[PDB]
Amino acid sequence: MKAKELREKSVEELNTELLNLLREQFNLRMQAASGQLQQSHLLKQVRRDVARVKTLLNEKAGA
Amino acid sequence: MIREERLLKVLRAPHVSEKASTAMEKSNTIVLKVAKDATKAEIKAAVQKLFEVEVEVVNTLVVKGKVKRHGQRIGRRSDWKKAYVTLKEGQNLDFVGGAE
Amino acid sequence: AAKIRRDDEVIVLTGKDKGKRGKVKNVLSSGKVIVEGINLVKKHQKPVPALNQPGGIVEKEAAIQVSNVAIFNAATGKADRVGFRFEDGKKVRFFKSNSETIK
Amino acid sequence: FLIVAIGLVGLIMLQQGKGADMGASFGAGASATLFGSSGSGNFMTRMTALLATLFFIISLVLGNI
Amino acid sequence: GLDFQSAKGGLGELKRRLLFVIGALIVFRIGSFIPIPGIDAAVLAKLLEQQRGTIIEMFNMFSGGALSRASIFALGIMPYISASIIIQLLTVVHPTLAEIKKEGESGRRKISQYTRYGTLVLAIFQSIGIATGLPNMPGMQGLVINPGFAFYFTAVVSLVTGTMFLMWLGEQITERGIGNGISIIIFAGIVAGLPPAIAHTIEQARQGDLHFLVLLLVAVLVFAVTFFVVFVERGQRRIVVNYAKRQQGRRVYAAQSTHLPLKVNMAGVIPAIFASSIILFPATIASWFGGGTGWNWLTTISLYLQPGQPLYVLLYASAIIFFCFFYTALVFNPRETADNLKKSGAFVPGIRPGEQTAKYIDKVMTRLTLVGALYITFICLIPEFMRDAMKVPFYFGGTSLLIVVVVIMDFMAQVQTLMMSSQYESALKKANLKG
Amino acid sequence: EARTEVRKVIWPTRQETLHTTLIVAAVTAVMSLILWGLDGILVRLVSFITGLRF
RNA sequence: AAGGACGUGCUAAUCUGCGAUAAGCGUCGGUAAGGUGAUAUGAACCGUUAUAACCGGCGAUUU
RNA sequence: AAGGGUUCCUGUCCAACGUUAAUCGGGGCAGGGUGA
RNA sequence: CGAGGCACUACGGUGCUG
RNA sequence: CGGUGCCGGAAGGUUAAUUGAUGGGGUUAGCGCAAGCGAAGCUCUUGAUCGAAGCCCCGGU
RNA sequence: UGAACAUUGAGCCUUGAUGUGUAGGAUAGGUGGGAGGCUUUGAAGUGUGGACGCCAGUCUGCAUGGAGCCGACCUUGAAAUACCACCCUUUAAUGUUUGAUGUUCUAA
Repeated sequence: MKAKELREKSVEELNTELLNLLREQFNLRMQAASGQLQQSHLLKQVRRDVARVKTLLNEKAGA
Repeated sequence: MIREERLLKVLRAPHVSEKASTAMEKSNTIVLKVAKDATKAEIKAAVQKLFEVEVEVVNTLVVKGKVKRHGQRIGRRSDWKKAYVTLKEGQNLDFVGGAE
Repeated sequence: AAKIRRDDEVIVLTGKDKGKRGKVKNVLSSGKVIVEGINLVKKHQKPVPALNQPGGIVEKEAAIQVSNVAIFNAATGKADRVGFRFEDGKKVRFFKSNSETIK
Repeated sequence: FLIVAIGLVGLIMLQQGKGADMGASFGAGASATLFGSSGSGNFMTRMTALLATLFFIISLVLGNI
Repeated sequence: GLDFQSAKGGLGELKRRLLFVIGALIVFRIGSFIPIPGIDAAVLAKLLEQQRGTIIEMFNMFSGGALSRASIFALGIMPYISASIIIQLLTVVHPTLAEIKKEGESGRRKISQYTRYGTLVLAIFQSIGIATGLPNMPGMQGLVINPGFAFYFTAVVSLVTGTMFLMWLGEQITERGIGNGISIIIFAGIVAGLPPAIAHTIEQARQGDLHFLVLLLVAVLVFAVTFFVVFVERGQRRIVVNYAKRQQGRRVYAAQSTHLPLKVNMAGVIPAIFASSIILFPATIASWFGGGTGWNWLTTISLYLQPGQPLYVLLYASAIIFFCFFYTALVFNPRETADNLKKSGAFVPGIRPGEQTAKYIDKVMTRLTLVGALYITFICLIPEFMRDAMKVPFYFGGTSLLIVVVVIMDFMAQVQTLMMSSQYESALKKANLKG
Repeated sequence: EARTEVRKVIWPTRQETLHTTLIVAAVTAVMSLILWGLDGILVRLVSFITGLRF
């Protein structure tokens, strides 16, 4: 949210998001549609975290 | 690179539901849900690069919804695509190495 | 402003329910609260599955108004506006219902 | 000559018991699974039952003491 | 301890079943402590310490201290367990027996009758076999009278009646509810010696001794094998999917709701107890006739497999896996699910009742028991492995450990479910009214 | 082949686990208490029985 | 641009809001003890006076 | 072909709807299915 | 591919052979 | 071939817009004690004159 | 939206020769001035065209002619003529102005 975004930087957030998008939300969402294990709270994160990183880039080139 | 990370997001869901997708997944071919992408090239490169199976040419057909006769409106569930991705090697059913 | 919270003691201004108090389990946005032992109705609840949904006419908490119940302070059953004039870095309640000023 | 005569009788007790199960299978079947109901009580043949347990506690005092 | 007592006493159906369950376990060791006529406990007691066979010892720990001291229940539950499976194998072999089993309730009742007459035939063979085996060379028996016709005849009559009573007592309590007669008998026998050792150790030492050190090692082992059983027992294979949609609204959407979650994920409760019962059953009797005057070849085969050297481990381990995987295949469930679905007005596609559903249960059943069977063999090697460095403990590890976990975990799986709603109901009652 | 086919579907069905199984192990220990306590009942009531009938 | 088409949530038709960062994302301030818009509030969770949500100014994304 | 757009098939259900009855149907219910 | 035959099967059908 | 329509001819008659000759009228510097006549300039009205196609007329169909 | 050349009405004229009724020798539309021409290539005389041919004749342009003028230095009538103004015409060439057609051109 607040302090989270602010304590990242250009270089840092870039290396963290590759993981977010691919095989921390990717794995989840596939698993989930298949009845294996889906938890609704867990969907609300990861999806809304990789998203947060992309904002900063076009806003101010990192917070 | 050959393609980006956003050209490696094309799978969100498989298709396994009943006949010709459990019968035509065990004995032959394989099937997976392609939401609304409109590409074949990248679905071939997807289960190569990620996962671990190699496939032949991906075969594409649109499915015009799974009808609901009446709902809040009239029902009707929006378009999607079914694709036969078709194995040539690895011969596994995937969901190995933990979820993929 | 507000006299209710989530641990409020009332005395109740609802008839057949006066002289009765409890904590305010939860506040509803319908202008309702849930007070203990009073909002109970006998409710004809289906036992389809028997042991996973209970049979009987089970006594079950409804919701009554917030404007026809009345706070108990700490000595008096008085209700007539509560003060938020005092700040401790955020608004704090006290009684001006009796002017006893116990938070 | 109690242990000799009653011995042949102990075997008799074995008969009435081996049968109580054989016929006592209108709701019992080895590893079957039947949760009883409105039927049951204390058998009619439970007189055999009491005759049995009593029979061996009987061979207790008679055999040693 | 106290709480569980109030709860099961409070619902009156539970009270009077748990009365006979407890008492059964008690009456089991009543008989064992009091000698019977035609055989005396003391001569038997030293004779089984000297052994004629490692085979005999194994047999003695499942069947309990009722074979240790010369007393009724000596043969035990183990010929009924050997009989039931042998009848089920014999059904396929014969054209004739197959038809009796299939035809209605009465036919299935006759099969069940034949098995209990079966059981008693094997008991009279074993009592003849045991009685004459003992005093003719490897030991000597009788202070009631010395050996003779009278001595063996009276000896037979006693144990035969004993086994009749046992089989009728197991059948009785299954019917009434709570506990099986199979789990009751094995459980009474093995665990009787356990609390003195435990009780001793607590008193003596807490930071170590020698005798504490060996028990303490086994205490790590026991917890490991408990972990692994609760590891395999959690999982997800229950498929939930509402049939149709049936418009939207109500809750999140009012569809015909059909939840189908079966299984548990646990196998090798019942099968592992059969697999062990069966292979010692020819073996033990063979041993008795070749220590005594009888067969010397039949015993030799028994030795070739079962424990003596760790080379023989691999021959009991293929047989364990095999007998378990056999027993489950007999037990009807590879397609039970599909027949049920039909009966209920609950239907659905992506799993449409009939043949396709059946094929899925048959897949499920197979991989499940095969993996539960594998765990069983691993569990055995694990004491073997960690003992090949740190001393050689010989408390509960291997065979000893599995029987104890399976019985308490079966019994308080079913019984804690009743118990725990009793507890919940008690706590919520105090809290809502007065308490 | 045939035995590999049993093994290659069983290698993805090997899952079946949880953590918090130390809860269940605390009840295996309470479960152990019940067997220790029932076999200590035997010594107690069957010894009164050893006075009498032994 | 105005206006649409087609999506988008925890899921599911449509409504509401919003655009592949998709019932939201950042930033500064107000506000708050209860909440996660509706039919249908369920499942999951979060806050609790200082760590939910809502409001307003600026920015971002805006197929 | 045009046009229809799932109307095709499957499991199910009969209140209304097929000029009747109606277990049945293209009706009610939702899925499965069109692979260059 | 094949007239037609050999097996089992829930009697829907599948394999075997020519 | 009278009539009517079309085609053709012009000898003559009739004849617009246009050009605006002449006549009549109003005003005033001046002359006139009045009445009246009124230059110049500026204006209103009238139309001589020239006016074609068309018509009239002469044939044919 | 124009130029030359050619014809031909009509508009101002400019410049020459008569303006004949009756009577009057003849050339009087009328009005006014008026005895005037006296020169020596110059009218007249000798001849011509035009004027009248109505009474002898002279007139008026021009060849011969250096021959000193003439309405007859008459006179009739309402007016008298030369000659000069000029009403106006009969009539001709120039300057033209305008409208018609014709002809040729190019540059609109």
